[PDB]
Amino acid sequence: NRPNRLIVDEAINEDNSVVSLSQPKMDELQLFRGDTVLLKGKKRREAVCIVLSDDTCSDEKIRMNRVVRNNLRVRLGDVISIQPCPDVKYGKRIHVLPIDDTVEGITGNLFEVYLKPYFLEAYRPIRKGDIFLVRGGMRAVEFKVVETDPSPYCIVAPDTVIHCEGEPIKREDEEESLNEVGYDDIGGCRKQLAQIKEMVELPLRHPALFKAIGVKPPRGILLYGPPGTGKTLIARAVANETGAFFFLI
Amino acid sequence: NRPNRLIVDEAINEDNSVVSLSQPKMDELQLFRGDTVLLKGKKRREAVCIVLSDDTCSDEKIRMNRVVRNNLRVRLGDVISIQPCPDVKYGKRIHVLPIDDTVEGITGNLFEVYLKPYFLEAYRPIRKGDIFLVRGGMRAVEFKVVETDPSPYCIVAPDTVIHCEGEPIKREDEEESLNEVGYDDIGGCRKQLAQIKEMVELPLRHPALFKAIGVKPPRGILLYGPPGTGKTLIARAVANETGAFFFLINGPEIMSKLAGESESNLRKAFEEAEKNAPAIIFIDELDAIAPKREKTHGEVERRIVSQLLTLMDGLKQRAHVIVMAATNRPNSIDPALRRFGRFDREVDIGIPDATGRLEILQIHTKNMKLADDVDLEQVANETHGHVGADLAALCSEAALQAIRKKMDLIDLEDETIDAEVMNSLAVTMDDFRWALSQSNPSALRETVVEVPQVTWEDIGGLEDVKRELQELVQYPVEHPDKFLKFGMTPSKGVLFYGPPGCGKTLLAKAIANECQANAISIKGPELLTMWFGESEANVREIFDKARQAAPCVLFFDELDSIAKARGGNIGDGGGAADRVINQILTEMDGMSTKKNVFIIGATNRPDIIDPAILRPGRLDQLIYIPLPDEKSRVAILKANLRKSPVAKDVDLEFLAKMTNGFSGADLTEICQRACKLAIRESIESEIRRERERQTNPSAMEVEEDDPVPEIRRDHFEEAMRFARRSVSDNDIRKYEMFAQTLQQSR
Ligand SMILES: Nc1ncnc2c1ncn2[C@@H]1O[C@H](COP(=O)(O)OP(=O)(O)OP(=O)(O)O)[C@@H](O)[C@H]1O
Ligand SMILES: Nc1ncnc2c1ncn2[C@@H]1O[C@H](COP(=O)(O)OP(=O)(O)O)[C@@H](O)[C@H]1O
Ligand SMILES: Nc1ncnc2c1ncn2[C@@H]1O[C@H](COP(=O)(O)OP(=O)(O)O)[C@@H](O)[C@H]1O
Repeated sequence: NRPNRLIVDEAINEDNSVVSLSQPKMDELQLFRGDTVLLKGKKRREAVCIVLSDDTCSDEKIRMNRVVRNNLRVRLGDVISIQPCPDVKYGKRIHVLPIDDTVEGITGNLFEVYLKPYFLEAYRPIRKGDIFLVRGGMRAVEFKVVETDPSPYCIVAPDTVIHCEGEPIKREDEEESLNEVGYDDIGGCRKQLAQIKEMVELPLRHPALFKAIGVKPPRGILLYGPPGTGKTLIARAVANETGAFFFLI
Repeated sequence: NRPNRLIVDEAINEDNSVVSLSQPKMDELQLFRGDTVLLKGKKRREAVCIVLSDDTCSDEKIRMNRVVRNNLRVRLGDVISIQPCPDVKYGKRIHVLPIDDTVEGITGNLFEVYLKPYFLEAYRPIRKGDIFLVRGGMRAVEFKVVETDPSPYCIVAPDTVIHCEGEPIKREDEEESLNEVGYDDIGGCRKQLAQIKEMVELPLRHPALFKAIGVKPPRGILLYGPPGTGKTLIARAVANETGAFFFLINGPEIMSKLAGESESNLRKAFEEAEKNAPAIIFIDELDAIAPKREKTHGEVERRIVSQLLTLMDGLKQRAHVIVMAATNRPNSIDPALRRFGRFDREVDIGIPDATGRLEILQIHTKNMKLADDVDLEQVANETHGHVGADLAALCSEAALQAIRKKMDLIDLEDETIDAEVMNSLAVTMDDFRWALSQSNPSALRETVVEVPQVTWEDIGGLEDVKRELQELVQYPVEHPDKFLKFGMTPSKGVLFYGPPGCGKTLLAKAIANECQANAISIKGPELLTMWFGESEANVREIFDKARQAAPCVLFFDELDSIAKARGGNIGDGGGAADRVINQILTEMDGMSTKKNVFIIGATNRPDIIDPAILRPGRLDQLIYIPLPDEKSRVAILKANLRKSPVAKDVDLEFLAKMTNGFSGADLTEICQRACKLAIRESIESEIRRERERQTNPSAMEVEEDDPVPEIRRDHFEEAMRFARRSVSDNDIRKYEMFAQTLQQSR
């Protein structure tokens, strides 16, 4: 029922900095053309950037650059909460450095060979965590967050200073994406999983709600059984899916 | 001598601003129940309230609740004045304000829902400074009447306005809290609570009084029992209500730190308690600090034990601190701890009975909005193996299931949660059933110590046996003077022998219930467990539990179980004496008759038991429980069928006359058969009725009618065709010849 709760679907503009529109929806929003719209999804990672390079497709499904699925999302069928937040500050500039596929070949400055021809009159309305493709060549290389002089995201400008002293890395970021075990990874304990869910849903998903009442919560759980029955896996999946901070003692 | 002041006492009526008084002292003060009356209180206050006339309260003590005893700044053991107030006034606008942090985490004009019903029709005589309190929606919060448009004290009238505003103000330091635990929070240990009260009232409430005399106080209390039986709750409530400074010494907290650090912490705690005299030192999990001396492996643990011993001895020589301890078993702690002067009196907290479980459930549901179908009597009667905190977890599970059924399914995308939805939550019977069945581990597996619910009416026949047992049990304990007058020591044991199924167990339960005495039934499985495990020492603490529950009926069901496992009639080449039976004999010889702990033994094979247990002074009375005759069988059937609804067409006299030589438990098996056939008939009728009309697609076609709510004579006839003769006639002949050979033997 939430108006800005709408699916996201295929995208065709290979540049991630573009975010779609839906004129019937734009009338609902105040979506203005400029730097940024805050399109909010899962895990707090967003794809914030210039807007309105769409309305080619049908409505009820926002076109968002597929590269903002691995980030900000997982798969199709998801939903975006698009709400404008244009006119960001203009700090120094946003980091410039590649991550994986640039050490393979001539490196030079890692900015003025392949990436420079893209921060042109669209000076990176971004949000740290927006990952995309940008090159001056084979057209498949990532652009990741490394540094942060301004905490909030900004719109870069020339005359600034950048240091590509940083080195491209491994997929620490790709491994980070591959984590957070879930209930789909639990089998053979469906009744036990449901019991754990009904035990830990109220204390974790509703902390203030339970703080309002004066009932005693279940604060001790004894998962006992043969070794290798997924006890730590069950605990990790429950903590990750419910959002509770998991400490592996 | 100036009967204008009066003593304080607790209250059975919980409604605020209400009291109850002796009936004759209504003309003395010369005022009536409805007559609103003002009552004085120190620090220069007086609070007005309604009056009432009762009897249970003495002619010298008032009854009241913690709220007024808080605003009046007075505890029990004190005395105040009183005065009628026929000059009372109708309270106009008298502003109130939510005075606590409890206001935290809430929203809405809760004033309306909490107050308007609370004040409605109550004619609450209210004065300034009132700190009244009201409870709803899983929460309990109060208010203070800050303004009195007419001052100082007035009545409430429905017309009176409420401009309900203000910001939660800060309670001063003078007042206190009701969350602090009190005796109202203790259930299942009423006798134990009274014992603790009579132990700690003089040392704490009267420190200078006891300092005047030179008697030795009880400065060591050993609260032992199963974990979760409210030992720390009992200690906290006793310390808070009596005003003694409570220091929660935790065994893990003590010996969690370094050895020197642990000893320093113990010394600092004892010094602080001595400085805050009168104070209560409570040591839960004392076995952790103080294990058995032969068992404490680490030298650090022994050093900590000795440090605790020295600190408590220093309290004994020069202090005013009462030390309390909690442990699973009294023997688990060091025997040096229980030395005289250190831990003189040990209080067996034990387990709550059906009434105790009911009290605990009522305590835990006091602030819980629960429906009318809860029938906590039925829950408590069903609840077995749950002690204290087990029932607390049961109530918490029921509440959590109700919340997961309501919140997780109702308020998802509508709007943020407010107070209206949470205060509308209600706990149903299904939640309690689910908590009982699926989500409750019963931590109790040892012997039960409670007054059994089986009465004389639950037993059919055996009138002569009933009378003889009533004599042998009640007369020593109900008329001790008569026994002392004659030169005969009362008997402390009786043996029940006869065919199995005649109700020896019920005889013991009924004689325990008639005397209102706890019954500890040690069945044959327990005796065989002690025999096979080669642990005869368990009888020692069994008898200790029986003695601590005085008056108690120590029942030994199937006393011949060990003699039957170790061979039959003649058995092996060995004798009849057994190690567990021997320990029972030793304990009975060591048991004083005055301790009014009666030992009842049931033997289905009296000829195989050792005659040493039949020696005079232990089980000299051999009461024969004969196979029920016609009248006894009729009475047994009447007693059994009182629970199961049976149709009036049943003919109990005829059924008894068919059942020749049938035992009582065989008649209950007769109901098992017939009553179960009735249950199966009802179930099959229900399922066939469900299946028959599902084919017809009729929107309105319901021929609702109960198939049968009772048990007809057809079920009993089918049971007769199924159930057969009770026992072999040879066994009955053996019992009758044993009865004929009650003397001229050995
Ligand atoms: N019930 C299960 N369902 C799916 N995978 C399981 C299950 N139990 C164990 N595994 C898998 O076993 C692997 C190793 O087990 P893991 O390290 O999670 O410990 P664990 O099985 O929880 O151990 P323990 O029983 O000793 O606590 C993991 O890849 C985990 O996914
Ligand atoms: N007899 C009782 N009546 C009411 N509540 C109880 C009782 N026994 C235990 N509880 C509840 O159990 C909780 C913890 O029990 P606790 O006092 O720690 O038991 P123990 O002292 O035996 O360890 C307390 O919050 C208390 O409310
Ligand atoms: N005389 C009786 N009157 C009423 N009920 C009886 C009587 N005798 C036995 N019962 C009930 O029938 C069942 C069978 O009795 P049982 O316990 O075998 O007797 P005993 O304990 O003497 O062996 C018991 O559960 C008991 O509650």
